[PDB]
Amino acid sequence: AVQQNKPTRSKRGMRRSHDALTAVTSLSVDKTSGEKHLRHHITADGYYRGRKVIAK
Amino acid sequence: ARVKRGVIARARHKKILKQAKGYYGARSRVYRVAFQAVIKAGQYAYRDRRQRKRQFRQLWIARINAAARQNGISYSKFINGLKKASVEIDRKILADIAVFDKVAFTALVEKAKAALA
Amino acid sequence: METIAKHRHARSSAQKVRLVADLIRGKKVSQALDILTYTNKKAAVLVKKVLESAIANAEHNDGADIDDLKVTKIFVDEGPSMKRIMPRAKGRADRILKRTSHITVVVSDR
Amino acid sequence: MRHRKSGRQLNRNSSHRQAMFRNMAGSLVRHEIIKTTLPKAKELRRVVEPLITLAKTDSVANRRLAFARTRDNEIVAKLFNELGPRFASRAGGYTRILKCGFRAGDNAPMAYIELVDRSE
RNA sequence: CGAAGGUGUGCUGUGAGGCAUGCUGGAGGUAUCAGAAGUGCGAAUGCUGACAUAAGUAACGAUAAAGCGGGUGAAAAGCCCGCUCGCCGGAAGACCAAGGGUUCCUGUCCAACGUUAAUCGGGGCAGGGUGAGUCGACCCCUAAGGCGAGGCCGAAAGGCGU
RNA sequence: AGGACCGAACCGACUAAUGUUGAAAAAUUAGCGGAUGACUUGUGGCUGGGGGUGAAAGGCCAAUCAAACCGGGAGAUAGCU
RNA sequence: CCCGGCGAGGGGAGUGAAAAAGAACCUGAAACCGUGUACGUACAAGCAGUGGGAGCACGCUGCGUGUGACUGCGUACC
RNA sequence: GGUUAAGCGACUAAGCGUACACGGUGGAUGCCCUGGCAGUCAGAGGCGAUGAAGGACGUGCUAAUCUGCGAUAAGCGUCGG
Repeated sequence: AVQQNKPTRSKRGMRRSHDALTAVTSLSVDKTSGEKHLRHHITADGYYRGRKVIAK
Repeated sequence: ARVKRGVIARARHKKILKQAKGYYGARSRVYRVAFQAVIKAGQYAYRDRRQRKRQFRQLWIARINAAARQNGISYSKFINGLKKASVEIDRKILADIAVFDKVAFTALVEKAKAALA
Repeated sequence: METIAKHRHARSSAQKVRLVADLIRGKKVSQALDILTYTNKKAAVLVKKVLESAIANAEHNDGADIDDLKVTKIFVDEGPSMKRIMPRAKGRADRILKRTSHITVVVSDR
Repeated sequence: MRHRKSGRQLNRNSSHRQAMFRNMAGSLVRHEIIKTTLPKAKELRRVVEPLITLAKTDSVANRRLAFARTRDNEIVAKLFNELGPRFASRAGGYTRILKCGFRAGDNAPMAYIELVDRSE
């Protein structure tokens, strides 16, 4: 249920070795607007694959 | 005459932790663990001041045996022959000669063989 | 010419902000600003403000470089934690620590 | 065990699921563009496209089926009067899902669902 | 022209120690020989404060339920407006006594508090709001009981009682 | 008529599951007993610790009961740890 | 003056002997948590040290500081 | 020099260890005294129905608290400094 011995800094770090975050590999550039966006996601201005399909 | 203990306690703890430098984890960081690590290190150092002499005698004897068997005689026969010939060269210098001057070791072996024969 | 930016007493544990600080250490500011924008973490909103401040500080206090800047140092230090009481079953009070962190970013062209 | 099964539970019971998709289909037919979660849009496809397909042949029986599945006479009227004639030459694919980032409150993936020719 | 205190290094004695000097500190320290002790901590399931581990793990408090559009906003799953949906309805609705005390309404702010975010709030700040011959209290009457001039009783205190 | 019967409110607490760092220092759900009486309930009053009260279980007397709690004798005593 | 939400927080400028005295303010120890550099470590079994000891890195003119592959011995304190 | 075979074989660090440098946290140490403790030498040994000890409420250019004060309310008269 509970420890008998305090685990160490070392074992803490080894357990945390798989906690690293994977940064975004590469952002896609819009062909019309040239904005950077996540692939298959629309741009902040509302573009996607060169077309402005967003009301705003 | 109230006496505060901060300065002297810090001095003693820093002394022990300074001796505990290089150890692993709490042995190097925490005073309670470090103190019985430092005492254990001193006990081992006392013991190994004695054990060092045994280990080096063992090493010299092994090297002398190797060189003697190279020259065609056992270690026991070689030392007995040196004793009969009254050669008082110790085993440290015999091992040094075995490593660094093989001609001299052959000379010593022939002296021991003459002593035995 | 190093330029510092500091956010002290951020409402986020150092362990939480360090996962994001690990993503932009030794990296071009333009590249570091893109990574932060697309990482679904609350630490990244907090770390993108210190980085942006540091660029602005490099613009205004130091010489106008911007394009030649890199994240030369970044670290997170534990800050003062706040102590609160969480009641539990059968009348036992637990102490919850609300942790804080100081974020430091250092940018230089060299 | 989910071998060859269809439909997402979406952490709801079946009654809540039916009611939610009824409301959401009404909203999509009304506005022609709605922001929702990605899996919700994936299921709204299956809810809304059969309804528009039903809105091709204009008959009282189809009107009553649509009203049974929608419970909104304005939505039924808009379907049979506008979206039937609009999509009458299209073989399915009346809708379009565009992924649009994440929700601030809970980091849920977000998608716009649109009717393929809305012109707004 | 750098004291105590902190932190390193070098030397030094058999040991507790001593000495010197770099950095920090910014004002006191104190030889020698005597004198006096709250005079030496690693443990007492010791006392107090800080900080770890378990671990970014369990949990986020009734399984009545939510979806979308617009608005404000630095930012909206949660705030506002609207439409649909769902729950209670001898209650999860309305009103009193008791208890509380400003939680009431408006404007503003989001550090902390709210088991998340928060533009919202019973949160912070400021200003406003409680109008009685007829409602209630007070008031006049008394019940159980209390207190009780004289009085009876009891070492004192005090008990009982007209 | 009834210390009658079935059964809501109300008063209780027989069984099971849950929960046991609980939503809760005794509860939740499903069932369960009484339910015009030796009933239940509000407001106020009285009984005080070798005492009270007790359809009596050493039960209850402010989450404390084979002698409440607070303060004192008091740094009781401890041939024990 | 600049970043930011007319925020919190910070970077400059200025005061001051000192801001490494900025109000979470004299000094600022330890536990505890990090960033950087040097060596070591992914075929290796145990109170983690001690004796021997290569290599490597950095100072000095074959040593000094750091790490410590491999190896003998070695089951904490009260 | 070319091909093959055999033998040997440096450089990896997801993380971790040790050393050093620089930081965070934290609040010990040093220095300080407007607070205490124990006394000595002198006082005084009481206040109150002429309403006390102690309080509530109020009192300012005042929003609150402390101090003083009391509807003559951070105060009024007189006499000296």
